[PDB]
Amino acid sequence: VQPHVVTVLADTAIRADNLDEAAILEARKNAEQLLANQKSDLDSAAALAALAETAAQLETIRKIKNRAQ
Amino acid sequence: KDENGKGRDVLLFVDNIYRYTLAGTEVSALLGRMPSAVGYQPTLAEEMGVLQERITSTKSGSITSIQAVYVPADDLTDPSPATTFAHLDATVVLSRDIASSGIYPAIDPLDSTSRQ
Repeated sequence: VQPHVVTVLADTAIRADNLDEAAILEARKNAEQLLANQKSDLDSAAALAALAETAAQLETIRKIKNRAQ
Repeated sequence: KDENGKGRDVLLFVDNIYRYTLAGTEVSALLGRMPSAVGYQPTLAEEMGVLQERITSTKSGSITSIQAVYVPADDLTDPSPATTFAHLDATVVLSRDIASSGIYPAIDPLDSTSRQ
């Protein structure tokens, strides 16, 4: 506190009336948790898969390039 | 026959055996023969073999055959390279890209084989 500015460096605080509002902080907690699930659920599923099939069967083409018969 | 013994070995070296097949091709049509699966002559294998079998080493004498084989359009599986192919113990093929990569000799490590 200063005669003109006061502040609190919060270890953890929530705009709330009581610890009963713990039912509210977990809402954002699990929200970000769900997002953390989502980032993987897309990342590997999109990137790893499609890129896996990309280079997969290309060889049989590159070997038959100059085929005259 | 060697003087008092079996003959000295034979060093044989041939350039562009494929040109033989090409020469046959040049007239194959003019013989009234219909074209083979490609413009090649359908006789191809026979005149190939009669050539090839005259190269084996016998009880008398030994012949060392070296043959450079042109590859049309770098197509290893044109009829002529494939058909020729079954008459050699040692296989040595060059790859255009590897030479384009600057290496000499440009011998493919992969395809080139030897029955030994």
